[PDB]
Amino acid sequence: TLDGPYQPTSFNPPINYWLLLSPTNAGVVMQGTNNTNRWLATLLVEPNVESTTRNYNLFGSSVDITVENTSSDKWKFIDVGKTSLNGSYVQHGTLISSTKLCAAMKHGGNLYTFSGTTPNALPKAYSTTNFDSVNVTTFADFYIISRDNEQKCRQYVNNGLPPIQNTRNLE
Ligand SMILES: CC(=O)N[C@H]1[C@H](O[C@H]2[C@@H](O)[C@@H](CO)O[C@@H](O[C@H]3[C@H](O)[C@@H](O)[C@H](O)O[C@@H]3CO)[C@@H]2O)O[C@H](CO)[C@@H](O)[C@@H]1O[C@@H]1O[C@H](CO)[C@H](O)[C@H](O)[C@H]1O[C@@H]1O[C@@H](C)[C@@H](O)[C@@H](O)[C@@H]1O
Repeated sequence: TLDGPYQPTSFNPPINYWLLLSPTNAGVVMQGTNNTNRWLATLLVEPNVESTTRNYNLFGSSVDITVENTSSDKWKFIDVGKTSLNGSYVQHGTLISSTKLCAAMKHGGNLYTFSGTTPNALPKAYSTTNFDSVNVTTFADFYIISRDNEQKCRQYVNNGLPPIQNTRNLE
């Protein structure tokens, strides 16, 4: 099977698969909802950004969110979520990254993302509800990696993708 890249799309990912996103621009990298109690997204902020309110298109709504990135040279992914249709978005985990890659996976009812600072970022779980039915819309090219191959996804998130579109053959 070919892990990617695949172009931006919407689907409801099966459990036990990492989605590895390779965004080009700051903004909304991906979003997802179960239409009941979770509306989630990952934001990307470029290096060297003072506290500033930016507009983000989340599920078609214009949402103002105050962000910052005090890293002088690394990009910052920010996990955000709300827990009701009209609730406020809250910022949770962050990933400080020199590779510009982030990832998410549904497993065991939890939603895993990477957090920390590359090259030592690790998957951490969100477990405030059962996330198995949350879908995704990606706004960047992405790769699909099984949990059985989680070590590949950790390696890419922390150290970068290969220089050729052959991740299928490269570990
Ligand atoms: C395998 C492990 O120890 N941690 C991996 C974790 O596995 C946990 C999930 O299956 C989770 C789902 O609910 O269940 C955990 O069991 C917990 C329950 O979470 C908790 O509710 C209950 O009360 O207590 C039990 C305790 O037994 C599982 O342990 O899944 C993560 C997402 O895949 C994964 O990232 C994590 O992998 C480990 O990560 C740590 C760093 O935090 C180290 O790097 C480990 O080396 C790494 O394990 C390695 O990767 C995992 C995916 C698997 O391939 C391992 O065989 C491998 O050594």
